Amino acid sequence: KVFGRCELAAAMKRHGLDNYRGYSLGNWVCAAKFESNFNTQATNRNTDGSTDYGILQINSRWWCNDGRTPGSRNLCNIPCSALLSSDITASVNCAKKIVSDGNGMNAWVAWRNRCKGTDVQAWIRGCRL
Ligand SMILES: O=C(O)c1cc(-n2cc(CO)nn2)cc(C(=O)O)n1
Ligand SMILES: O=C(O)c1cc(-n2cc(CO)nn2)cc(C(=O)O)n1
Ligand SMILES: O=C(O)c1cc(-n2cc(CO)nn2)cc(C(=O)O)n1
Ligand SMILES: O=C(O)c1cc(-n2cc(CO)nn2)cc(C(=O)O)n1
Ligand SMILES: [Cl-]
Ligand SMILES: [Cl-]
Ligand SMILES: [Cl-]
Ligand SMILES: [Cl-]
Ligand SMILES: [Cl-]
Ligand SMILES: [Cl-]
Ligand SMILES: [Eu+3]
Ligand SMILES: [Eu+3]
Ligand code: NA
Ligand code: NA
Repeated sequence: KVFGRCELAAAMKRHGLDNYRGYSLGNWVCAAKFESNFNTQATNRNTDGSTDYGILQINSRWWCNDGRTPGSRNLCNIPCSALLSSDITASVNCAKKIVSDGNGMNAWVAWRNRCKGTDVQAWIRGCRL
């Protein structure tokens, strides 16, 4: 599923990501735009042989099982394919664990380089939330 911007903002808010660990909703929407273009089916392979999955590009090296990242962990205790669903519940619940691990949203490279420090509220401007 390719979400619209406000559609995804509403879903993330309903799932409790607005201000989670102090990160306002616009930070999450910005991160998802540049990680996945709001496409739940996005996948990208990393240099180490892990893969990033879903709207927030969650990595199989640490967070989910894909069966092909030998030596990896599965700290969200989920198959990586759950992160590709049109329902973002699994991606949100796993993201909550990632952003709590000590490094905040720096875990997301696109957030660090394209969202951090910017006017992220612009990403939810005009939405009825
Ligand atoms: O493709 C776009 O740029 C786009 C698409 C949508 N979409 C809205 C929906 C709902 O059915 N799907 N895409 C919203 C926006 C926007 O708020 O700027 N922008
Ligand atoms: O209506 C929109 O949501 C929309 C429209 C355009 N359009 C761009 C052009 C060409 O000038 N026409 N609509 C771009 C975007 C976007 O980049 O999010 N979004
Ligand atoms: O917190 C992370 O997972 C993270 C943070 C950084 N950061 C690097 C800097 C400063 O240059 N800030 N976070 C890089 C990486 C990575 O290569 O996977 N990962
Ligand atoms: O006006 C639009 O169509 C629009 C504007 C932005 N904006 C994104 C930013 C952040 O720099 N400001 N407007 C995003 C989108 C979209 O994601 O579809 N769409
Ligand atoms: Cl929308
Ligand atoms: Cl915001
Ligand atoms: Cl594996
Ligand atoms: Cl393969
Ligand atoms: Cl599994
Ligand atoms: Cl933080
Ligand atoms: Eu648009
Ligand atoms: Eu990292
Ligand atoms: Na906000
Ligand atoms: Na699993």
